[PDB]
Amino acid sequence: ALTQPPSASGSPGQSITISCTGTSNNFVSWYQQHAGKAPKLVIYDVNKRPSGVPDRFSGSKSGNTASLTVSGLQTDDEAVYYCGSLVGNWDVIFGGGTKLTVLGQPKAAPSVTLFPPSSEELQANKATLVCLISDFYPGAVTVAWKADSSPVKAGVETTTPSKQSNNKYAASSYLSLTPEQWKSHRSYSCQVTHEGSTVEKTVAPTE
Amino acid sequence: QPQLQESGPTLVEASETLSLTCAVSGDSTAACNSFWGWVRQPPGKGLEWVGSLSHCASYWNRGWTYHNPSLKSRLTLALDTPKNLVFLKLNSVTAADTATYYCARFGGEVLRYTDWPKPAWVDLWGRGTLVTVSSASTKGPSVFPLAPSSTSGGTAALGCLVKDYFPEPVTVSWNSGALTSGVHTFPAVLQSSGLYSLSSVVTVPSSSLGTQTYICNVNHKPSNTKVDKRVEPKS
Ligand SMILES: OC[C@H]1O[C@H](O[C@@H]2[C@@H](OC[C@H]3O[C@H](OC[C@H]4O[C@H](O)[C@@H](O)[C@@H](O[C@H]5O[C@H](CO)[C@@H](O)[C@H](O)[C@@H]5O[C@H]5O[C@H](CO)[C@@H](O)[C@H](O)[C@@H]5O[C@H]5O[C@H](CO)[C@@H](O)[C@H](O)[C@@H]5O)[C@@H]4O)[C@@H](O)[C@@H](O)[C@@H]3O)O[C@H](CO)[C@@H](O)[C@@H]2O)[C@@H](O)[C@@H](O)[C@@H]1O
Repeated sequence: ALTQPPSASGSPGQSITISCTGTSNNFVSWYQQHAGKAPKLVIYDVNKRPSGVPDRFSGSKSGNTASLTVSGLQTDDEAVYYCGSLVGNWDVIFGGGTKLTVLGQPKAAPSVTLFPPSSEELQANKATLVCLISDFYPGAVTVAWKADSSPVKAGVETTTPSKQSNNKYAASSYLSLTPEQWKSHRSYSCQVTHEGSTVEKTVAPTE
Repeated sequence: QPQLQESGPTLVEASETLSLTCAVSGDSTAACNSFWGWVRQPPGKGLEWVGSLSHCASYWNRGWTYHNPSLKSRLTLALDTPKNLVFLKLNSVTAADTATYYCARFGGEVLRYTDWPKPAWVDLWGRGTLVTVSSASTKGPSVFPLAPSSTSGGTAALGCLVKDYFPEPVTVSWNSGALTSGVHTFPAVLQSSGLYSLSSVVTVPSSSLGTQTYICNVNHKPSNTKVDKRVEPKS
């Protein structure tokens, strides 16, 4: 599989490189996807540009690592970038995508509020933990959940960050549990990773 | 420049068949320069290759058809070159098939090749069509309070959990629109049950929790439902 970092950022006019490991051949491509729009091919065959793609986009490859470089970032370059490749005889796979932010305001750490299941929802025989994340920039976070100290993967739904009225970003994440498993642990935690920082909030049924 | 335009149903019940048509303009599906196929993208996730095909035969076949191995047992691709149409058929859909489906033209070592053509990259994308897999019927939401504590430096977050409605959209206001500052309503999540949920949150001064009433107003026009839910501090 192809591995991309979740996000990267630079200021207008700077140069930035994002990488993609696992490319074992020269059938490498890169795609630009603006929010709400279809992807667009910007690099093919490691370093070829389709007609109309500015020369400030350039591709390269070293070992099993392909790289896309954008010289002189413009605000229009803000998008999610995917690497693609041929694998096996004739299969196509894509990387997980890198959210590239062109910095237009100070970076801001997120505020995290973790709501336990409401009494009303528990009386309807359901239990949902609500982790609300707000006031961060760039608009890219990783959310992980823990029961006591053990990581939890099943029952998690997370929204893509969307802009607030103050133009910072917010996101939400949900952990769906039965009332029994909510009562059976000592605590639950929502961990939000943003840039080089992780914020964790904890709730307990005995609160 | 060439254009790809998808069409077909955007709501498919679970276990049923998902069928999509793509109309190609400005290029020939009968020419041998490209493969034609599909890429999909679940909401909020990455790109996933579906497959592609070509009707340009070698001397030992009638064409080429490549499938994503995890979809092959359910997947059928087709071309109608006189009408310049690309087809997708996917049986027994589950929630994991909810995605934006993109019609796609593939390039690579296609016109000339050794051993077999290698369509490796998508050089032309359709606009995409979001197909939702859900057996749900129209259903109004259940609204639950996200109560504040009697939270962080003089201000308190509180909100509403809008659960298990169908279809979209739901709109949320606070205090019949009298409270807008510090309000944020989040995008909906499609749960594995086939129903949507979202949350709305507002930050207010903690000193107001005892004197000011906070009510979220949830409007679900598809079911002609409105819900006002009083959000009161925890006890
Ligand atoms: O990237 C795909 C796959 O690659 C790796 O897995 C290996 C792969 O090996 C396939 C095969 O390759 C080599 O043979 C090459 C070809 O030689 C001959 O011309 C002929 O035998 C070919 O057979 C095809 O054609 C005949 C007649 O035309 C058909 O009757 C027959 O069913 C074959 O048809 C398939 O292949 C053609 C292209 O060759 C397609 O156009 C056609 O639509 C059909 O494709 C379907 O089935 C494929 C599986 O066979 C599948 O990949 C497609 O997506 C589609 O569903 C012959 O192909 C030799 O090395 C030979 O020994 C190999 O078997 O597939 C094997 C099974 O998966 C696997 O064991 C090999 O290791 C892996 O990377 C894998 O993960 C990846 O998906």
